[PDB]
Amino acid sequence: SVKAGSAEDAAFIMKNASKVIIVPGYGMAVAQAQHALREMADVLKKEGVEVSYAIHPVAGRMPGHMNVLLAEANVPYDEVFELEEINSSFQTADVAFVIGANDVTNPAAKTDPSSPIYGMPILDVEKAGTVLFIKRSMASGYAGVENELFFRNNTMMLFGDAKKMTEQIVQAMN
Amino acid sequence: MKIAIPKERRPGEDRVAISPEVVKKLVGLGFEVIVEQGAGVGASITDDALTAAGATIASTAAQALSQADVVWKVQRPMTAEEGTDEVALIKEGAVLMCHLGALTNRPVVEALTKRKITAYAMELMPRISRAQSMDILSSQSNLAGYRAVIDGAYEFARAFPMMMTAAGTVPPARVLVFGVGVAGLQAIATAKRLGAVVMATDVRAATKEQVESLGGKFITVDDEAMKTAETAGGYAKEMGEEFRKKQAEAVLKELVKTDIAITTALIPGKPAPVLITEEMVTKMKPGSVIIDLAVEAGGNCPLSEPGKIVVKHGVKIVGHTNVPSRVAADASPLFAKNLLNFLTPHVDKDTKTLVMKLEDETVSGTCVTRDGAIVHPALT
Amino acid sequence: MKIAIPKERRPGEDRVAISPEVVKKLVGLGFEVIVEQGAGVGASITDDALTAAGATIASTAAQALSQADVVWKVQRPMTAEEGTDEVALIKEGAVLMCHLGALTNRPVVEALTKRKITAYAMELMPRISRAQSMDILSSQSNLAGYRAVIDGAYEFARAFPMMMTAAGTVPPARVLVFGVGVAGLQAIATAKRLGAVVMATDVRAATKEQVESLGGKFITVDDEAMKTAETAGGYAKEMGEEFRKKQAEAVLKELVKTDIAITTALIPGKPAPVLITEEMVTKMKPGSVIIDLAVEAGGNCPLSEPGKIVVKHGVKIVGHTNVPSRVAADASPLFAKNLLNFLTPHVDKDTKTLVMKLEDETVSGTCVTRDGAIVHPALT
Ligand SMILES: NC(=O)c1ccc[n+]([C@@H]2O[C@H](COP(=O)([O-])OP(=O)(O)OC[C@H]3O[C@@H](n4cnc5c(N)ncnc54)[C@H](OP(=O)(O)O)[C@@H]3O)[C@@H](O)[C@H]2O)c1
Ligand SMILES: NC(=O)C1C=CCN([C@@H]2O[C@H](COP(=O)(O)OP(=O)(O)OC[C@H]3O[C@@H](n4cnc5c(N)ncnc54)[C@H](O)[C@@H]3O)[C@@H](O)[C@H]2O)C1
Ligand SMILES: NC(=O)C1C=CCN([C@@H]2O[C@H](COP(=O)(O)OP(=O)(O)OC[C@H]3O[C@@H](n4cnc5c(N)ncnc54)[C@H](O)[C@@H]3O)[C@@H](O)[C@H]2O)C1
Repeated sequence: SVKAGSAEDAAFIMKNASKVIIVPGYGMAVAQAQHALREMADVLKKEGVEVSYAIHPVAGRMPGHMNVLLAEANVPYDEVFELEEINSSFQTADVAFVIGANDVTNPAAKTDPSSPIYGMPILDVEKAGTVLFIKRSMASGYAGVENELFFRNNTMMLFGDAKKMTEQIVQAMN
Repeated sequence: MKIAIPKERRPGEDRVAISPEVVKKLVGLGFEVIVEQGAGVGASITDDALTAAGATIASTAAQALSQADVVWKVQRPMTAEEGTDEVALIKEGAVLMCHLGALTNRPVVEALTKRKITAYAMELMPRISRAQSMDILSSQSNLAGYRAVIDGAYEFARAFPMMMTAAGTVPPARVLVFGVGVAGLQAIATAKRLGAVVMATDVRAATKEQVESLGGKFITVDDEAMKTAETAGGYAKEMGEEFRKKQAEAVLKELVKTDIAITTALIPGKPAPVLITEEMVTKMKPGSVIIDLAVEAGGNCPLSEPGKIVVKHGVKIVGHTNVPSRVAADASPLFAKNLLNFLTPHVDKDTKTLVMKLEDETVSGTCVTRDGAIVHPALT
Repeated sequence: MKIAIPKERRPGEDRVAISPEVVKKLVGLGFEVIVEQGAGVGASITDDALTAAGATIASTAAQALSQADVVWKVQRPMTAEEGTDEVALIKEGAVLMCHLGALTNRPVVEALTKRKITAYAMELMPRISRAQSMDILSSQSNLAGYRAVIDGAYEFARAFPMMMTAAGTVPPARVLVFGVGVAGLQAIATAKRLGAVVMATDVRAATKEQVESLGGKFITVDDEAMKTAETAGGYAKEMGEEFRKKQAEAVLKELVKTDIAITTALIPGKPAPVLITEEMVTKMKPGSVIIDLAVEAGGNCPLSEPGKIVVKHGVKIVGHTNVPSRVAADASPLFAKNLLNFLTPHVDKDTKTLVMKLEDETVSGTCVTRDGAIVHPALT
């Protein structure tokens, strides 16, 4: 039972929010969705919404994969945060906008001893109000394991390409 | 319990396996941290900064490592077969943690075994998400990949980006990255962000998308073959002449246009694969440069020589050793963090003693010898 | 009418005053283009490339310059007193175009008078809109600005960009450029390309908008005095001692945090203004780097030495000579186009000769000697 959603659904969620923590991962890089993501960040900020980026240490397929791609899109450095700086803020975050990330958020790291990723610190996106996952399918990330966060009522799956879906969200907003 | 970090004695190596942040963490775990004087001078870490963090400064290497229940180090210790005897300075029944190069250097393992020293070869760390906090290959290759582009730009006589000026227009530098691991990927990123047109190639099928994820162009050679190229641990297999011929042919078209070729390809245990032949070097344009990060494993371009920039057929073939040491001030604290994250889960908070999880994949996969017996299956 | 480009014989000069594109245009204008053997090797322009464009390769320097009506060169010709008599090789009554260094090198100017050579000092191109395409200082300093960042990163032992890694967050290098001219703007652009946080400062008020449009952050000092600081030609003037004290204190707040300091500040005619004192570099972090592009004009830092890297107070003070020659293969084709743009308006369509017009201020501002007498308002 996955709670699937559209671009217009994700538009309402974040339009009517105070604080939004963007969680980018490998899928954003593949789609090359950086400029649409930073453009989306501008329209949120335009109507008073607090925006910040949460870069997991192993996000992507190389150290600092998200940082170089976000620098290409001209996100300010003072909006970008490491895991230890920002993890506390998920409690006060209305939305965790998870764009092309998976293993970065997976609570099998903490809750599941038998998991291969057990012991790695993760971003606590589940503690946010609504978790938005952008990804093309129900396929797993690099570690090859399921994410239980997909199957819960505070989470919405947004099935599509990360560049196209983010562009669709920006058009659904004004 | 005493932990010891010496100065790196090998030539060119300016790194150190310690930082001020990691000193106070080790002190918090209950260790007495000892460090040789001047060990962090090449990595911008003063003795006062280490003393302020809580460490003891020792006058010589022998005095730091006498006593010294754990030894943290960057490079492998110098054996007596290479003249100077570093393993002789280490205590009997002590723990050693460093890059050993164990698969290519069995004599240092045999030497470490003769003093009953428990040695963990950090380069045999499994390449999994959870081990990245404790992965010395990843943190050091990343900087080495970044360095290749800086060194390429330094040796190259044109500017990386396209420039449209009043005097006219000059084209961008054309970069080709052979081998798209951790280093290769950061080279693409650093070359791309400087404004160069970046091509790349690799044997592993996952790479193509990874190159495209940084706006680079992958050079395909035989996708029906790249399916089986990746081992269980993510490493490349030995590929065979049938593929190798087809790679050199397929890559030739771009390599004739390439200004800067950065080669990073490695195979665990084996010598590095020849990716740029001598004939290929003759066909590159004059003023071109090759950066050979695989030079210490024989080189991907085998005309390269360790510690030397050599000009051959008008192409400047670069082969610096200890490339992460060229970024020693960032490289060192990252290396120290890796060794801390490896060790921390095995420390007893109450009794202040080190008790290793022997069944842990991190520990079993990396352990080379213990109590005078070579444990790792690769060296048996 | 013959035109000749020799090889640059001065030490460290790898540029050349010609390119294959520029050869075609000269041939199009009706010139016979001669180039010395191996002249473009340092700029990666082969002999084969030049002959394909439509030029004759002379074997020696003397044979290239024997029958040449006009001579294009990069740096000033050497004299007998300097151990290589290049002035003698130029034909009598001919016309020279190069970076003559006229205001600092009279011996060569008066040596050129003796042979009645009409020399045009390209560094003295007037600062006017239409002469932007002819200006060698501007084309070359642009590449020097880029190059200052690469040398900075090459001497710096930490990475430039921000990278969140499992071994720790690698922070961005903080760059501070002094003087936002043509070189400064490219240094900002290149540093910002590599991922650095970039600060900048300048006396001219118009540069604040330029720094900000590149993602840089401007260090304001005194908006009243900065309004009057620009001359008619669009360059800085003498700010005096009282502004320097206000500037240093504002700068220091960022300079203490700065990793790479790129100083490019120049006051035409006068010596280069001292922007970073010895007392200022003591306050900087050890392991930091200073790039002094003004080193040959007295230096913006007094610790800098020409052609050397001075290590003092933990800080590398880099002061390479002839920085545009470090980017020779982009420098040369743009320097050649500067000479082409300068010369083309004076060539006759159906006379096949050169008519340098006295009414044209591009000619009068440039002309040092004409037919055995020094004519320029500076000098005489
Ligand atoms: N940083 C490093 O040094 C490095 C190197 C190697 C491996 N790793 C590992 O890789 C993982 C990184 O975590 P991560 O969260 O960044 O990546 P991840 O866990 O592998 O997840 C990436 C997600 O992006 C989606 N995706 C791929 N292409 C997309 C597209 N074009 N449009 C929309 N979505 C797309 C995928 O789902 P769909 O297929 O359904 O779209 C996938 O679930 C960790 O397990 C880490 O250990 C890291
Ligand atoms: N799980 C994680 O978070 C990981 C963090 C870092 C690295 N991780 C994986 O480790 C492995 C090994 O990476 P590494 O950077 O160590 O590779 P090497 O240094 O051994 O070699 C560099 C590249 O060289 C390639 N190679 C090797 N041989 C060749 C030939 N002959 N031609 C072309 N390319 C070749 C090979 O495929 C590699 O991509 C790779 O699958 C990575 O995705 C995983
Ligand atoms: N023909 C033309 O139109 C032009 C040819 C060349 C340059 N042109 C313009 O002049 C300015 C300055 O260019 P340039 O690179 O020639 O400057 P300099 O090489 O003389 O010196 C570099 C800078 O250094 C600054 N400077 C000089 N002194 C100082 C002090 N003391 N503090 C801070 N900054 C200082 C000064 O304002 C300059 O901008 C810039 O707007 C260019 O577009 C115009």
